[PDB]
Amino acid sequence: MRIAHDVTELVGRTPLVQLNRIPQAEGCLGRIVMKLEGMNPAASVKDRIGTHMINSAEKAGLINPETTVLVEPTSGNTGIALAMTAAAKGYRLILTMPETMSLERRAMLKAYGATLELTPGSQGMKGAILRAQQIVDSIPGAYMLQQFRNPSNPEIHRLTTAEEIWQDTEGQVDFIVAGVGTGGTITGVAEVIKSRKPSFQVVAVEPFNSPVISGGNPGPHKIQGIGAGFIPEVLRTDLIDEVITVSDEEAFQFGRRLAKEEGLLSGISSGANLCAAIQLAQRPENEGKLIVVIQPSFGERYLSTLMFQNIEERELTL
Amino acid sequence: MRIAHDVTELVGRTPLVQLNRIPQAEGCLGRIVMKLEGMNPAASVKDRIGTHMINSAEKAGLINPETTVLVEPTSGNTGIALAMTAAAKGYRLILTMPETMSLERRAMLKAYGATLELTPGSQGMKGAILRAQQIVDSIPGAYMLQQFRNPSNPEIHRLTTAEEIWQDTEGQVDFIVAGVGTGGTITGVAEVIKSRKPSFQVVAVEPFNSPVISGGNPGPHKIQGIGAGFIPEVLRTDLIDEVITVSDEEAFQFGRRLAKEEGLLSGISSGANLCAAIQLAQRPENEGKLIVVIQPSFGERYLSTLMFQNIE
Ligand SMILES: *Cc1c(COP(=O)(O)O)cnc(C)c1O
Ligand SMILES: *Cc1c(COP(=O)(O)O)cnc(C)c1O
Repeated sequence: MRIAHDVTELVGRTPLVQLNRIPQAEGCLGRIVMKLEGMNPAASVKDRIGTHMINSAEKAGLINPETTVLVEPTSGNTGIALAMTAAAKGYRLILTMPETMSLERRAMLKAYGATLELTPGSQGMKGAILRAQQIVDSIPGAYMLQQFRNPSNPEIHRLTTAEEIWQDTEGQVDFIVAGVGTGGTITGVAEVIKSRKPSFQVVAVEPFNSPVISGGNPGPHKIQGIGAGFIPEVLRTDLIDEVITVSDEEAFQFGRRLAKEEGLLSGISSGANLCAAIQLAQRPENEGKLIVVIQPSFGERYLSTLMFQNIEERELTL
Repeated sequence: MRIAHDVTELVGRTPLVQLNRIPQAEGCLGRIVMKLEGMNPAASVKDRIGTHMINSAEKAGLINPETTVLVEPTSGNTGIALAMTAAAKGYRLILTMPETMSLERRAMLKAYGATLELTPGSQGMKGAILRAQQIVDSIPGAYMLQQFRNPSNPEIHRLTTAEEIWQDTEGQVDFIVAGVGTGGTITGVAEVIKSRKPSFQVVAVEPFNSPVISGGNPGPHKIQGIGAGFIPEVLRTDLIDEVITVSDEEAFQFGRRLAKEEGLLSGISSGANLCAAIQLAQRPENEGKLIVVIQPSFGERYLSTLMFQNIE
């Protein structure tokens, strides 16, 4: 009988889909397909690390539902993934965040029964991290996921994401194009596929306004999900063949085009990923080559984010 | 290579998941599992009919993306599904709705590039239907999908939803519990499975203040997605064994419990479905029986619509 024990067994195994209009309109020579991480149970790639970081820590005997309080600073999708996972497996979870985070995302975390603690909006993610550290020190048995440093983050991408790409393309994949958040996705795929296919190339994506992997300064940008303004510990920097930078407006416009010309409602990072993949596919040396690009999230979350953001902007003017 | 041509090929094939806390805490004797329609590409059961109603019409040679303007009087998940399908297959799509529609669902429809035609609030759904008819009659080749009347609606559920339930339970399924919106889901499942297993039982769900299938009067309610205030043409009332009515607050509460106790963020109609399933599963005669419950949508959409009306 095909009945899952709980929702955490339903993450990953996401499909590939070809693009029928955008690459053609852009005169692409390479072949672009999208991996739909938006089709995870809670609609983002995170679901893979939300589940595995906890599974890994359980399997190692570090954590237990009856005793361990989970803690993590997070203003993005990892919080949602952890909240779902914790509710499914019976964990108490505390998430810390800046007050600036969308009300929609706060309601999402609370809906899953996560405990929220807000931190000053000016202190950014830095205040959230410091507060998260206190809470772990305050609670015996407590455990910090540390998504940017946790080895089980790239591990799950090695074990699942990479194998799905390898199998579904039957070894034909020539490129991965992936925006870097924690860097877990691109790293796991790079580690596995480069070891089987040395010709396989790895293309990282980051905001133009925060071009840190390219060697520039960190900065404010609007590509939610990528570009944390430092180089994450879990990122295998040695495996990256190229970084492409994408403006906020490019990322947004290609997101609009994915929705309207392909029927793929996606977050802004999907638009960033595609933008970079388009440039890559236009290069003559890449004709006939198979480019896998990640859609990190379904776009409905981002849409309500933009809606609440617009409401707040109009009431804060003058 | 295992690569879909487009997103419409990624619809359905949704998983079953067991519940580990709610039925146990309610002293259930039957076994409850949820079918997660929230895992469709645009996060609702609708994706099946949005795609298939268009697909069926193409194979009948009635429509073509190059010439056909699609039209439907809908504000809800069907609109979203049709908009995704139209965008994926290259169709122009016009959706009509009263001007009293939630901006989140309007925003979603525009995100997919659907054309929206708003109708007066005073006219309700009837005004949207009438305007949709006028648009159709005005445009040569234009085609209305008519979700409540279209036979391809129950068809897709016969061909996919029912087969997935049958196969995934290896024929062991004893009950389907599903709220009725168009009634396509419950009808398609009933038709196929009752044919294969006469003992199999069909339990419909409707709102307490609109108990129309039970034989009552249409009224207002908060269970989004079900209870349209009439019996749809596509619903096969003859195949239903029992109707359970659920209140707004019961549906909402069980929705909350799905989120917090199972990690299954679901719409309010999932809460209503589960509520009915719990009562069913508490009956001694149903001990050990396998109850399949529809989760019609992922709950992010509904949570979002709630918050915007808390500002409106
Ligand atoms: C996590 C995430 C990324 C990047 O994924 P990593 O594995 O963390 O590099 C991109 N976009 C969105 C929306 C995300 O949630
Ligand atoms: C469609 C829908 C239902 C009922 O499905 P039908 O097949 O139309 O009966 C229930 N809830 C929600 C949220 C829906 O979108």
